[PDB]
Amino acid sequence: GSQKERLLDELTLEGVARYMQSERCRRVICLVGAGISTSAGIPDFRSPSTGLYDNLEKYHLPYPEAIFEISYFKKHPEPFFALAKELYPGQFKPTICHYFMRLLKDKGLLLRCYTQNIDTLERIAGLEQEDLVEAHGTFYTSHCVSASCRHEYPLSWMKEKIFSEVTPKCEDCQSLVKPDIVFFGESLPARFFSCMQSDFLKVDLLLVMGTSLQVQPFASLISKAPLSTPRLLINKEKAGQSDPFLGGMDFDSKKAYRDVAWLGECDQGCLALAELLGWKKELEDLVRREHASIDAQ
Amino acid sequence: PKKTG
Ligand SMILES: NC(=O)c1ccc[n+]([C@@H]2C[C@H](COP(=O)(O)OP(=O)(O)OC[C@H]3O[C@@H](n4cnc5c(N)ncnc54)[C@H](O)[C@@H]3O)[C@@H](O)[C@H]2O)c1
Ligand SMILES: *C(=S)CCCCCCCCCCCC
Ligand SMILES: [Zn+2]
Repeated sequence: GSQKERLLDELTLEGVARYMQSERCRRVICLVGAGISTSAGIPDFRSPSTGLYDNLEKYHLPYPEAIFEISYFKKHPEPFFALAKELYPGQFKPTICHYFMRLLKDKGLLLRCYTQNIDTLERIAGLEQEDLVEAHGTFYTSHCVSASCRHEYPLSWMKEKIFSEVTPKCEDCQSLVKPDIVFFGESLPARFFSCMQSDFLKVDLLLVMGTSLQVQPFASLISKAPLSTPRLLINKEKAGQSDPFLGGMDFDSKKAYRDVAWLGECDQGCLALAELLGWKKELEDLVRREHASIDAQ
Repeated sequence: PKKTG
């Protein structure tokens, strides 16, 4: 129920690793954002200097978040597709953090990964449909926007349109073709809600990586776990705390009992946790083999 | 619900 029991022996990465290898920790949920893909060459929104909010000057937006809003997209799709061309990677290589989630899957620990990312890197690392909720959709497929058509197009097709600087139009009806992303103002997919309803009844650990927990309703997922479920944040800075004026993360107050912040690069935090678990060699070998295979494409 | 900032 809603008791605040303390299941970690200490509020440290070391405590989390011990908990993970106890009989009580069977079901792990990962919640991830753009911070897990910055080291794969895709900027986030909020990192100073490198984040997209500091690099939209030449688009002359009323404000930086407009290029990611559905109202603006529907009026003028060209800016978005121009930015898509600028950001599109020549190679899709998942990070150490992505492969740490692949290990959770392979060790039988991963109940679900909920991602805010649209970059497909979770799929490339080996997470399947049983494993993954793409809360904000994906670039992997695209669809015609006309309700009477809705023809689907693969990423190879969308990539060619983006690089040619031709606004993508449907071959069957000549309507706009839109990547399967959830823009600000659009509804999330049905499975986000069905997974959320089921998964958070029975979660033993919540692992939050590379997110500022500022987009809703995704950010509210932290509050859906049972009150005794430990929560580990791996991130460059603390995030998810309740605002002093406005369930939230409590790392540091006198009443802290289950939330742990490991501050640094997601890749470094995952490597550190892997090492405590006895998984460091497995993670190293996995990453090197998968990266080598990607480099060989 | 909808995606909001
Ligand atoms: N890769 C993508 O698919 C992609 C790219 C850009 C934006 N987005 C959207 C961004 C939006 C909000 O997500 P959110 O992730 O909170 O973005 P955000 O930009 O608000 O926050 C990113 C968080 O990650 C932190 N961070 C960045 N890099 C690292 C790193 N290497 N290691 C540890 N921490 C890091 C950063 O300090 C911040 O707290 C989502 O809806 C995404 O769809 C996605
Ligand atoms: C909600 S905040 C999603 C808006 C879409 C963000 C797009 C991120 C940049 C596109 C990078 C292309 C990767 C294939
Ligand atoms: Zn069509």
